[PDB]
Amino acid sequence: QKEVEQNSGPLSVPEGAIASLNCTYSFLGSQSFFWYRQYSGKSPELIMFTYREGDKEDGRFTAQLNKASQHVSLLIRDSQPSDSATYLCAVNDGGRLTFGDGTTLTVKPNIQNPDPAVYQLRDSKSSDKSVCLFTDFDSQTNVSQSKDSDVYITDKCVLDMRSMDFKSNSAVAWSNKSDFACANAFNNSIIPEDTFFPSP
Amino acid sequence: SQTIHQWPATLVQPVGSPLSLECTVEGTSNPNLYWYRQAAGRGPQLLFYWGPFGQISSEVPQNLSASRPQDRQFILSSKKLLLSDSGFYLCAWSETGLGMGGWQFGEGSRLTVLEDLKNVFPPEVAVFEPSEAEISHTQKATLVCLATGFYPDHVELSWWVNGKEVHSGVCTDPQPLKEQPALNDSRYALSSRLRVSATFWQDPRNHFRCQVQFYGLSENDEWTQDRAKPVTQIVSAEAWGRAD
Repeated sequence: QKEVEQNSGPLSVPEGAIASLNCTYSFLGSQSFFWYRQYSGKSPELIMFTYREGDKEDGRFTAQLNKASQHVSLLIRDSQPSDSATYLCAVNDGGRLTFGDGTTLTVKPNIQNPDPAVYQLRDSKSSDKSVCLFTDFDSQTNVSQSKDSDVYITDKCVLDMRSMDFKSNSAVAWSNKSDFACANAFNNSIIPEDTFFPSP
Repeated sequence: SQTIHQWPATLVQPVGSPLSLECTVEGTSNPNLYWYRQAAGRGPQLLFYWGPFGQISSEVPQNLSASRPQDRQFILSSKKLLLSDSGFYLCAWSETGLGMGGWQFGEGSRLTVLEDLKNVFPPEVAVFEPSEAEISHTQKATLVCLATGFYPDHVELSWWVNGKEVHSGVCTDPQPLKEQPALNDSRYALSSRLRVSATFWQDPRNHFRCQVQFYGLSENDEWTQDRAKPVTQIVSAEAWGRAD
């Protein structure tokens, strides 16, 4: 796709910061401009559209358009974890919308009272696997994947939309190996020195 | 108001089979109608754009056709699917009437075209009870659900507590991970967590269920293997609280 380009790497900001998405279009006679948001596994949702140069502000979002340089931007203020998505730019010419390839944005939640800990859950009798949960760490912690291809680790999950409870970070690691213990599950990840490891 | 709906949401079909995607819009007349196709990590590509002044089509050769049997019905078809047709299809509309309007997409259609239907596996589902160490240190109890060994990669996981679906305290992977990264046709896995208060977990009357909807084969698909036809189904696992 060359008529509409979003040539940017993946973006990331902490909760509450400002993020900015860029887009360039090729036809100067283009009439209107759009920003969509798209979550994993869903169709894109319309955020805003604009047809006038300058700024169009709507809540925490501002669409900026310069028809001389042919640039469109979306400014997101006071970013929220729920703003984490792929953002798409689209341009309308005679009714034909042309989309860019998108740019990902991740907004890290602010964990006010961290309590990094690694726990061992137990199967409900019908599996054979054992599961380890690394939870309550603050967002400045990155969970790497395991070197052992027989141990699986899911770094980050997405808080359900209708969730009324706060969000905390967690990673799950599992394996069917006898020598698999939670004490080493996350050895390839850099975890806080103060991580709580209960001793069974 | 105006809305737009498309179906089926997710399809799993064998190569050489026919395709038929539906799209309807409500609340407007003489709308512009569009079909797009979107690849992973890319933006939607225009397949068809129909309106009052004609049909506009993608410059790249497609194995698809569009039809409009009614003002507000748009259909995407194929007489014979190719492996290369797998993707995420999107229907959209825009107002032709005075002023702007619309530019909204339907929910989308996830199409997975398979060369061999014996590669399809429903998920195994297991629930893991909270750690007593978590309960002590935090007064919270996190249950974990693991859906493993399925193919293709689309399932929908929900948690149910005492007959009602819950959303609070639920965190689910946005997409499944490959159990065999280096292998092409790898099966998949998905995890979720449900965190509740220690006090709630410790009542043995409380009944928790992890439920996973899997989309696979339909009744008309042929099947002769011993294992159960891997049809579209729900697989779940459950747990009850414990006093300890």
